[PDB]
Amino acid sequence: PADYFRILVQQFEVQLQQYRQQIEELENHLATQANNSHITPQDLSMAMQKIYQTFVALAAQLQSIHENVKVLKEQYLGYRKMFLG
Amino acid sequence: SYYIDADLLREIKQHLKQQQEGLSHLISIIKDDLEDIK
Amino acid sequence: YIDADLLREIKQHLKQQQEGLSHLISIIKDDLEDIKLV
Repeated sequence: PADYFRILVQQFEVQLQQYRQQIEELENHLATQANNSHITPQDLSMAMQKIYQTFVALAAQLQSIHENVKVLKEQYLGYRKMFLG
Repeated sequence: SYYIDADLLREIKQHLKQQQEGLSHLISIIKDDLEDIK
Repeated sequence: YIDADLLREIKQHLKQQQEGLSHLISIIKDDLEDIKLV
């Protein structure tokens, strides 16, 4: 677990926790009828724009994780050809 | 890469702005908040 | 309220977000699995 790998796993967990909280907050608001009455339509407009900004971040991280696991396989394949044939 | 419908997203925006809130209700929520926080 | 059509719109949008992330996760899982297969 080098720095590059560690910063990603950490930066990836904080966005994961945000997204988790934001969704649950929204689902609960839209869950019951009486619950929606306790928030204005412009609160949704916020929540929506907040969850999306997070989603975009999460999607970016998952994409970069895909890139890392890809070089891992390539290096791993490189070494194998060197020492195993 | 991630596919998400943009037309649907801005459509959600419109519906949110179009819909208006009753001022009398808007104030009841504010009061409730202040109290619920203090 | 809130409007029911705006609810189905929101639900569809959030569902699209999940499908997007899940897809990426699936690609990652494939990568990890193929590593073991080499």
